[PDB]
Amino acid sequence: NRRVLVTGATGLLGRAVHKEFQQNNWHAVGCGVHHIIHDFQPHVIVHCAVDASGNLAKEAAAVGAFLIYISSDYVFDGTNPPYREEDIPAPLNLYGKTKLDGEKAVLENNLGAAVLRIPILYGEVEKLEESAVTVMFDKVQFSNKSANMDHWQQRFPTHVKDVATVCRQLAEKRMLDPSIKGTFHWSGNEQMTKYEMACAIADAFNLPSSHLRPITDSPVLGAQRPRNAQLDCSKLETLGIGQRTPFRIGIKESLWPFLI
Ligand SMILES: [Cl-]
Repeated sequence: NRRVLVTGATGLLGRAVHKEFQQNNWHAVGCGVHHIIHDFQPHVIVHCAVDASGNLAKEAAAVGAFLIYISSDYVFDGTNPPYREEDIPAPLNLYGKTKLDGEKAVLENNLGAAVLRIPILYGEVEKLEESAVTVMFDKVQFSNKSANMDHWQQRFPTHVKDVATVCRQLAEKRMLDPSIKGTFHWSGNEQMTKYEMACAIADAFNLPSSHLRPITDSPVLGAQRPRNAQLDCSKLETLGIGQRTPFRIGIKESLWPFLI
C-alpha cells in the first residue's frame, strides 16, 4: 500500500509521473489540496507548478510526506556549464527567479523535501503547443515557407517519461533512506539547439529540411535567456537513478499522431 499524490496530473509531465507510479505498484492520485493530503495520507507528493508551493511544503511536513518539487535549469545564468547542485544559481529572467523562490519556499518550510531541476521537456503531447520542442512540428513538416530556427541557445531535450522514472526511483530510494533530500538534477545527455531538434525531427520522419534557416546570433528581443544552463547529473547517477531516451526515438514516438 504505497501512496503518491501528483499535482498538475493533467499536464504533459503530470500525466507521465502519475502513470509511471501507477504502473509500478503505487496507489497514485492526481490533482488537476489540504483535504486530499489528509484523507489520502500520501507517502510521496510530486509537485508540478511560490506562496502555494511553500504552503504545500507545510501540508506535506504535517503528514510526513516526501515532497518532490519540480524546478528548472533556468535558475542558472548559463555562462559556465555544466551546473552541479552545489553551484550558485543566477536567474536572468522572471521564470528562473520564480522557480528559485519556489525552491527556497519549499526547502525552508520542509526539511525533508527534494528539489528536482529538469531542462526543456517533450513527450506524448495532446496539443503541439504543450511542449516548446513539439510546437515546432508544423514549421518542420511544411516546406512551402522558409522557417527561422534558433541555433544559439544550447538545450538538453528530455522526455517526461525519463523525469517520471527518476521521480519514482528517487521516491522508492527515499522509502528506505531518509538522507535522500535536498537539490537534485536530471537531464537528457544530448546537447541540441531548436535548429538541431528541427533537423532531427525532419530526419526521423524523412522530411525535407532545406527550408530551415539556422539563427546563430544572440537574442535581441524578449527576456534574457541562459546560453547553456546544462545540468550535471553525477549526484543521481552515483545513486543508480536515471533513465535517458535518445531524442530521435523519443520525438518519433511523441510526434507520430501529428504527422500530416
Ligand atoms: Cl519573452
